[PDB]
Amino acid sequence: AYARWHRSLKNNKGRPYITGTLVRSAIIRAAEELLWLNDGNYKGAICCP
RNA sequence: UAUGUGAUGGAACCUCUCCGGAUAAUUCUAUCUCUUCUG
Repeated sequence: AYARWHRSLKNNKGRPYITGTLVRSAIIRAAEELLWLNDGNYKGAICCP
């Protein structure tokens, strides 16, 4: 659940980054909580579980 | 630099144990210095 470290061949150096899966999971969790608290209707955005 | 119908990692105290201690009167007398030229 943390950021990874890059390592290229040319210099054996890199920079940290965040994969999209972490953001996807966080958005899924937040949307689930929002839909639960809105009883499946948040400003006209009706949804199924 | 992921690959997608599924990530409680905020899901974990560098914590625990150990006398900066021990010994000492702010006291007091013998020289110092080497080359002199027949004596």
